[PDB]
Amino acid sequence: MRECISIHVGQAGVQIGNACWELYCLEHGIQPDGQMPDSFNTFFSETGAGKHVPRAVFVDLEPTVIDEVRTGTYRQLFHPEQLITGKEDAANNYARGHYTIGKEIIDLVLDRIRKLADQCTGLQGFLVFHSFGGGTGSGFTSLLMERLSVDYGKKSKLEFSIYPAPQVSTAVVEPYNSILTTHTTLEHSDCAFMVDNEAIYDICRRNLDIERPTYTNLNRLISQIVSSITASLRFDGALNVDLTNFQTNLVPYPRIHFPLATYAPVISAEKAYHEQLSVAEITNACFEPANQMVKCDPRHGKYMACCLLYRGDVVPKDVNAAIATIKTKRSIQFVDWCPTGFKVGINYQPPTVVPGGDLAKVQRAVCMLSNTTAIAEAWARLDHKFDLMYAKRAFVHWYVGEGMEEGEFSEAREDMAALEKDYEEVGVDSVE
Amino acid sequence: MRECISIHVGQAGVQIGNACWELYCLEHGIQPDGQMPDSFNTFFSETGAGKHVPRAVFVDLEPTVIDEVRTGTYRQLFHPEQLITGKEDAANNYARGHYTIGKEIIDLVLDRIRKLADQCTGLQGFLVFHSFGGGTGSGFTSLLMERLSVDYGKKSKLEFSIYPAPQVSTAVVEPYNSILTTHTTLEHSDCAFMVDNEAIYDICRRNLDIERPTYTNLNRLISQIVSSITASLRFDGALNVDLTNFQTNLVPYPRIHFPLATYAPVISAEKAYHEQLSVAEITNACFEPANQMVKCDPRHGKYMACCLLYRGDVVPKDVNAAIATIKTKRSIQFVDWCPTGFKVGINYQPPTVVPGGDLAKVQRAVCMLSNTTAIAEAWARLDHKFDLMYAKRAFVHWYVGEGMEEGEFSEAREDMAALEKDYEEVGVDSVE
Amino acid sequence: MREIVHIQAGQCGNQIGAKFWEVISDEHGIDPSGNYVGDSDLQLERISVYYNEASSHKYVPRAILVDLEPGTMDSVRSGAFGHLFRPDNFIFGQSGAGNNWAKGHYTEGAELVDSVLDVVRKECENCDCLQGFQLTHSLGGGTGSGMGTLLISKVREEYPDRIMNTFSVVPSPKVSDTVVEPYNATLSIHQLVENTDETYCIDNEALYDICFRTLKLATPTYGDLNHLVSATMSGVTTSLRFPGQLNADLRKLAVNMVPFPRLHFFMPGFAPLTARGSQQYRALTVPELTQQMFDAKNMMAACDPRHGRYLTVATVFRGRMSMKEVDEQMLAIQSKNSSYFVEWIPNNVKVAVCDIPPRGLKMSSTFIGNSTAIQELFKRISEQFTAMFRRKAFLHWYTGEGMDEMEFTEAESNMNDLVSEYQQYQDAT
Ligand SMILES: Nc1nc2c(ncn2[C@@H]2O[C@H](COP(=O)(O)OP(=O)(O)OP(=O)(O)O)[C@@H](O)[C@H]2O)c(=O)[nH]1
Ligand SMILES: Nc1nc2c(ncn2[C@@H]2O[C@H](COP(=O)(O)OP(=O)(O)OP(=O)(O)O)[C@@H](O)[C@H]2O)c(=O)[nH]1
Ligand SMILES: Nc1nc2c(ncn2[C@@H]2O[C@H](COP(=O)(O)OP(=O)(O)OP(=O)(O)O)[C@@H](O)[C@H]2O)c(=O)[nH]1
Ligand SMILES: [Mg+2]
Ligand SMILES: [Mg+2]
Ligand SMILES: [Mg+2]
Repeated sequence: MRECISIHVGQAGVQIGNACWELYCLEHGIQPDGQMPDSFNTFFSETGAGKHVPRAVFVDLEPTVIDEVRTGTYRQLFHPEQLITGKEDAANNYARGHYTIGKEIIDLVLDRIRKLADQCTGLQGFLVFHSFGGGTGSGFTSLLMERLSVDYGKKSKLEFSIYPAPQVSTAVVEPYNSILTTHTTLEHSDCAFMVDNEAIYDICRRNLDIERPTYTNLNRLISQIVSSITASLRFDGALNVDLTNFQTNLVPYPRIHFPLATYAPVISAEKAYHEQLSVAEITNACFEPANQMVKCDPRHGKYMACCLLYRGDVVPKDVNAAIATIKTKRSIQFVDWCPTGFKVGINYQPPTVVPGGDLAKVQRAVCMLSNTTAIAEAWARLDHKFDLMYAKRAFVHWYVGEGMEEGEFSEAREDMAALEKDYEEVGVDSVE
Repeated sequence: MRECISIHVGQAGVQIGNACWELYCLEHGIQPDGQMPDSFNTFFSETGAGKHVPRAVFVDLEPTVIDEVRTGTYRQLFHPEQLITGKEDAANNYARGHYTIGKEIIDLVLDRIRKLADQCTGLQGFLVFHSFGGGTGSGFTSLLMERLSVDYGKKSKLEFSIYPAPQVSTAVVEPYNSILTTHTTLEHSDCAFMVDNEAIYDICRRNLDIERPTYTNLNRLISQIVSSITASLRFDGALNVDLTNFQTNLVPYPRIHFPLATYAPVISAEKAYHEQLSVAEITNACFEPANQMVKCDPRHGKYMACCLLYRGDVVPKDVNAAIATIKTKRSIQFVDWCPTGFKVGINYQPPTVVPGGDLAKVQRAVCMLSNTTAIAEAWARLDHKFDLMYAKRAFVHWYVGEGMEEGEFSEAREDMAALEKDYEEVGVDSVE
Repeated sequence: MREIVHIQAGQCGNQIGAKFWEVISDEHGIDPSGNYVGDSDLQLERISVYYNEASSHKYVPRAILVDLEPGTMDSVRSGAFGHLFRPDNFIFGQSGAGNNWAKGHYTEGAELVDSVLDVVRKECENCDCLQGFQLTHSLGGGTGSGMGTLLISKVREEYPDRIMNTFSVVPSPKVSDTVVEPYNATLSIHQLVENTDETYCIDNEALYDICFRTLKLATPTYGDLNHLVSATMSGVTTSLRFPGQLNADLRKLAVNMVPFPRLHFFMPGFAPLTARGSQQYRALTVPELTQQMFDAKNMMAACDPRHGRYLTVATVFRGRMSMKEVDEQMLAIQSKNSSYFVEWIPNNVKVAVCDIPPRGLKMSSTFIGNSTAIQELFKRISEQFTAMFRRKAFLHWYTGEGMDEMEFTEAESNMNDLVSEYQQYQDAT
């Protein structure tokens, strides 16, 4: 009745999806064999038997990760129809993943998407998971998003983009991939969620006391975020909320749709006690900049819009009191022309702890989605890097030989500057 | 509804807090695990479970003492959030603890303080425990008190300062630390309690017959003093009293707020019998200069103000009779311009003996807080020492290289002289 | 945290370090193989400050052994308690300075200083928080003095913030093992007053006196003296590696004992000292230890404190005790020795108490005295040098190794300035 499909590009996308579907299975009490020893109708379809399968699509050019998924514990769960594999990865080259190699299987992915869509009736939207550094990520995301937006006129489209960290990088040509893919996705993405690895590293080390965190833990956190986002659809609440509500409440202007996510509470198992976890307490934890999942201090900007999804046993009266108190603060400042920048959603289902995980089970949790102007600053940094790596025309020859024009780089930089200018200009106050 | 938070600087502060929270747990019947197989609402917050945690903050630069606390019996009780540790101790150098090292964690301590304050609603005041000899003590006390007084305009602030003994010293540069920290705290401290180790040594040896007392026993005594001070808030009495009452009744002038504490009864367990412990008897015991916890004979000065807190089964009629008799005495002389220098408070809860301790349980106890002019003399001695150690400009180079000016020493000495002059001048009588 | 890096120069320094690391391993219950088999978590909680845990739960001493001759290093590798050392640490040349300070500071030192500094920087980056360095060497041998001065100069030029400790065996007044040691002693002392934070002058004369008389031993070998000095050092640092009712660290001692930057030379003293039979004939009292620490015969520096005054005094106690008792001892001893302290410093005793005793005994005490009498010592050395510089005897070796007479002139001038400062501040009222 209300279905939403998933797409995973690149190794980051695949691992994030592993965590996400793991979490969803844990939620709806689903065995790795599709059995459950309605609720699940949104994400799981049901075969003739009592077995269920997830409406998921996995795509990559390197078959190693998909082979790991097939040989992983969640083997029997997936439908081997969707586990699309290529031959050679884009190799951190947007040109390969957007002009040369992605063409080989773009048709196959589109066909699988259409077949899944035709068997669904309450199609809500697309959850695209993909990094930015990897050429697979940028190229295939650009291609697939363009194709889908061409096909379906107006349907929800959500991305969970792994924004490259300011200093902690892994690749070398990350500015190029990021700039190209952002210039592309600026026109197609309904609403994209920036997430950085460095911020999650900081959060896990300081708050969860894990001195050496692995990618698994970051994937756990992002899966928690996604589950809390969709819990309003997947369950009932005193005040539910849909994705169209989000896009209506968080997009004052058609271009500015790049919020960031934050989650709470996050405390070690040994620290489950020693605090009562007030709704005001978790509110403060959310709004504390040390918990925001993108390396930007909001105190340098204004929250243009904020949304809070609570799950568990919550009461709107105290929630409203805490929010009103938050508004009374000074450093948390919004635009003058926006009188109220808060949307509230409540769900009765508390989150469930991941077995073998690192967090501790709680009775109330809150996810925050904030669209502010501080995030604008982040873009500038990347442009900075790009400019240097573009001043010497370094690494350009790979893309040139792959069928790309320098004018594309110039125009992408211009579009990034235009977006940053729009962000800053909206950040200003109104006359009279 | 009425909450008051604690801060502990330096090893002396930490050990004193160990004793204090031990005593409070013994009072409210609190297991080391926050269970109690309202009253406790003032000092203990309660988690979702039946577990309670103390609104305490521990700060030090040497991690050894905090590690001992963590490995001590009271491990599970504390919240590991507050046990702030540094790397290198101030090392009896006020400059290190006030300009160089304290900056590293001052923000963290302030953040913890603010978070604790926001979860409290009846915030009463701050109980700062810190010695003077240790550079950690002086430097961090100055810094933190300045920050808190800057933040909160008018709230109660209490210190329990370990004044350096006249002859029995442990460090060498104690005059410098003491002078600097006193010049600082003169403007911020609402009310500070002088306590000396030598006086407590004398009291334990002579009255409790303990020939070789350890620091533990002194900590027990000071914990008893603090518990008797707050028993009026933590319980009901025929005539209760609050901290604001104390500051109104003991501060004739804005600068003179340096009282000293005395406690009674103090008798060995084998001497529990052989005396009936009259209210007049314990009154005489309190007013006897051999029991005052600061090395100053009050017979060389005048009591400007006196306050008596009784706990246990007491009756105001005989209390008043004993006090009136005390007034009739000669050597106990006050200022001519003050007609009555007594405040009285009564609580129904008798003190409870510390298990494994040295004292004997009683049914009535009395704490005395006296603001007199004899204590003024003490300051002079320190100045004396300082002058000598400043005449040769000894040890100055450490502070100079740490970012301090000799003019600071000169101005601190001048301010100490000004305070002593004010004390003596108020000590005089009035014209006509 | 607060890890301390140990450096040893000179043959005497190497022997002292061997015995000292033996003592440390015994204290922490560390076998010669480097594995911990102890029973007290206290040892493991602060083991990092002196050791590094390699995988498979092995422990290695954070020490560096330096010389220019292979004999001493070969001996160390030969005997037991040598395996646990990191075999790459043994930096050594082939010639040996040979009591020529110019060789140990200009020619030979310039060859191995590179490797030494490389290993030092590696160790520095390996540790979490650096507290300071403790150095072991001599002042007579050219190796010890020259290379120690060179390393101290370079390190201080690389770490102006860290604290530096040196345990320099000052040559004895009466007995002299060499012929030319005044020259190198003067030069090394010049460099020390230049770039050191504290120097623990020690003489073999005083150690021999103590071993022969107090311990009642007619045959004192170098092993015994080295064991004594090792016990002194362990007692100095044990306030860091163990809890105590009143703890101290190197920074606190540095602040307390140095009123003025130049006067930073101390003398140590240890208690108790009992023979094999004379042990159960005495009560182990804090007063007993206090009175043992204060007397001429029990000072490891050949200089009567009665001839001068104590600028500062520090005391570190081990084993359980009551603070009040120690306070009474300090007040009584200051009362009776009112003529033995500077007037312009009231309460010149710096007390610290640990909570772990020295092996099989019940309590112990270490005394660190910064006095003025030591200048007399220096005086004598200068006089020796003075005579040996009047005829410029043996000068040609240093002259042909690059040094000039102006160097000796400046060194003697600086030493005389230091002695004058010490005497003047003794006379300060
Ligand atoms: N959040 C998160 N991000 C990851 C994780 N693993 C990798 N990433 C990010 O994702 C990127 C991985 O590159 P991909 O997008 O998968 O590129 P690819 O699939 O290897 O294809 P090529 O670009 O041709 O190499 C890296 O730059 C990482 O920053 C993960 O486990 N969690
Ligand atoms: N009342 C009481 N006082 C103590 C006790 N232990 C130590 N003190 C006093 O507190 C001081 C301890 O120094 P601190 O203030 O802790 O200084 P620190 O933490 O060591 O930091 P540094 O100043 O850099 O050395 C000593 O001078 C003692 O006089 C105790 O158990 N009870
Ligand atoms: N206290 C003590 N001193 C020692 C011991 N062994 C040697 N010494 C002293 O240390 C000095 C040894 O000379 P080093 O400084 O090591 O010089 P070196 O390494 O032999 O190199 P050269 O100077 O060229 O001979 C001698 O002068 C002795 O006075 C010892 O066991 N204990
Ligand atoms: Mg790839
Ligand atoms: Mg300290
Ligand atoms: Mg040699």
